[PDB]
Amino acid sequence: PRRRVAAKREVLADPKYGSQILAKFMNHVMESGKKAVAERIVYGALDKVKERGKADPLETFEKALDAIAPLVEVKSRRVGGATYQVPVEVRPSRRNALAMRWLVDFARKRGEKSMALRLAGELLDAAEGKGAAVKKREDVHRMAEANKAFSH
Amino acid sequence: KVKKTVVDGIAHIHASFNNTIVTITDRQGNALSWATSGGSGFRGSRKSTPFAAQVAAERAGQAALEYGLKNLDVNVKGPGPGRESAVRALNACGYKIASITDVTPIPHNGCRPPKKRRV
Amino acid sequence: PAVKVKENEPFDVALRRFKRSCEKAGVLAEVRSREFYEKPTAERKRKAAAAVKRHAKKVQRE
RNA sequence: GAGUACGGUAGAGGGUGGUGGAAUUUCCUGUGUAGCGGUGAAAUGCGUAGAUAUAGGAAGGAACACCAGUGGCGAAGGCGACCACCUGGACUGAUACUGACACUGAGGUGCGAAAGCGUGGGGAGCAAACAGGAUUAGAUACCCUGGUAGUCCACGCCGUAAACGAUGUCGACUAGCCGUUGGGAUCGAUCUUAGUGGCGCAGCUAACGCGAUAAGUCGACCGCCUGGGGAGUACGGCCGCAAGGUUAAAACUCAAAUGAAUUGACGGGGGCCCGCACAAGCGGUGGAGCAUGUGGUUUAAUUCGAAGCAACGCGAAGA
Ligand SMILES: [Mg+2]
Ligand SMILES: [Mg+2]
Ligand SMILES: [Mg+2]
Ligand SMILES: [Mg+2]
Ligand SMILES: [Mg+2]
Ligand SMILES: [Mg+2]
Ligand SMILES: [Mg+2]
Ligand SMILES: [Mg+2]
Ligand SMILES: [Mg+2]
Ligand SMILES: [Mg+2]
Ligand SMILES: [Mg+2]
Ligand SMILES: [Mg+2]
Ligand SMILES: [Mg+2]
Ligand SMILES: [Mg+2]
Ligand SMILES: [Mg+2]
Ligand SMILES: [Mg+2]
Ligand SMILES: [Mg+2]
Ligand SMILES: [Mg+2]
Ligand SMILES: [Mg+2]
Ligand SMILES: [Mg+2]
Ligand SMILES: [Mg+2]
Ligand SMILES: [Mg+2]
Ligand SMILES: [Mg+2]
Ligand SMILES: [Mg+2]
Ligand SMILES: [Mg+2]
Repeated sequence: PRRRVAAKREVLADPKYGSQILAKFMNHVMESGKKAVAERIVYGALDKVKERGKADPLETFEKALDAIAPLVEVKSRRVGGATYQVPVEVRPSRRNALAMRWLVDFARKRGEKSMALRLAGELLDAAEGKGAAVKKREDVHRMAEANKAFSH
Repeated sequence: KVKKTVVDGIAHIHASFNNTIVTITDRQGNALSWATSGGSGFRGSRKSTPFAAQVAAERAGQAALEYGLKNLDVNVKGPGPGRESAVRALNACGYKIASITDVTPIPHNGCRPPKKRRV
Repeated sequence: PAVKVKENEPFDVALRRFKRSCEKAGVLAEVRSREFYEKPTAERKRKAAAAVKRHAKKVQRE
């Protein structure tokens, strides 16, 4: 917006865990206002993570997002006759949004019985990085060096 | 298969509007190796950026390190971008800078330049 | 267009010294002026425009 | 008024020879390798037959950065490396001298950018024509890679340009302010001259604007104009080797053509600002089945109307 007066609302309504990132992930996985459905699906996924993963699931969650967040992002700018791309450092707030969106959209595309164990599967895969979300993250990362020439 | 040693050579930059060419020779002006932004995989629009100039300069310096060359006298010629990129990039290979010179040929009156471009 | 190195200062002060020397030499202007032939009519036109701009600046100084 | 004699300044004023440095190109040689060049992106082209970069050498041609300036000189066109020789004019100071010897000028006489023409030379860069590669619906162009005449010199011709200050030459008067070139005089200041610029009062002008470098107030002489096209064309004459130049009509046709300024609109002109306009996101249409409207076809009728956004689940909130 040209005016830049649009402030942001603050949401923090963690039911039991009392965290922050969890609720934003809730909103990301919430579809068509099905908040309770998102509750039960993500909590079943986290239960599977907790039974599979020895440690608590929240630090595993944040470590998984640590391996999906892209450090730099490429963005096309047209020089006026040619279609270029420019690498830029990602906004610190934007990193979490990209992390959450990528993780959800990649957990959606597994194809197994439900997306609770899909979310668990990519949560453990992203915990060190053998998933597909990390594949897209590293591809986008390497595009920056592929286009480091312009940068400025 | 022969090998020869040399110390305190000269590195040369040809920085035109489309390209930059970095070469290494001895004090007698005999080439040892050379690097060009074209051969590094840049091909035109990317060929002009100072980053490619830095890459070519550091590649040439690394190739020069085999013969030693503890000292380097550097000439730069041409108005292209990267006129200063190579100067900084050469130290990345660990070279002693002894003299930086600009040898751009300035015609006094000379021949006449080509016709103006109508764009 | 040429500067010496001496007394182990960091390799940035000498860089700015070289940049300043090059821009005092005006090498870029002259090398740009030789890219294409400028017919004399355009040369006198440019000089007249520069003259009128300079005189307008000097008059507007008061 | 005009001119002569005598000292001193400034200047790319003209002509003839000689000499400089830089840079380009070509050729030869040395190490060294796989790319160079070019573009909006490419390609043509050049490449281990060793390029570009780089080092050394050789030949040849042309233009004279920095000084450089609203700067200077010349009747105009025009004239920038340095040196010598030949030469024209202007500016400045005092005295003497000639004593109207002046101004303009139809005819005529010359000088006159660039391109072009003839004979003989030369030829590096550039570059009409031309060849190829792109772009494009086409591209006999713009762009890229090459490239001949020409651009350079000597002699001769050609007589043209937005050859412009779009303002003929000569002379005398009319408020002022700020620069500047190159000379004097007075005590950095002042005064005065010949140029060269920017504002501006009266005055002039259709307006723009000019305004001591008038487009103001007046004199002397000359050149030119009489609606737009046809047409600066035809015919004749005179010039030119040719290209062509100069002088210069008519029939016919139209009711306009034109200058300056004003309001708006527009622009692949400029500057600020706004809007789910982009950007950042979420969910869709376009694919399938069905509902509903419209176009078209058929029919006896498919009853009328609505037609870019601003018609098409619209008049119709019920065939
Ligand atoms: Mg070119
Ligand atoms: Mg060579
Ligand atoms: Mg007369
Ligand atoms: Mg006459
Ligand atoms: Mg005459
Ligand atoms: Mg000529
Ligand atoms: Mg000839
Ligand atoms: Mg000839
Ligand atoms: Mg061409
Ligand atoms: Mg001919
Ligand atoms: Mg005429
Ligand atoms: Mg003229
Ligand atoms: Mg006239
Ligand atoms: Mg007068
Ligand atoms: Mg005025
Ligand atoms: Mg009048
Ligand atoms: Mg008539
Ligand atoms: Mg005629
Ligand atoms: Mg005739
Ligand atoms: Mg407008
Ligand atoms: Mg959008
Ligand atoms: Mg459909
Ligand atoms: Mg359909
Ligand atoms: Mg109907
Ligand atoms: Mg509706």
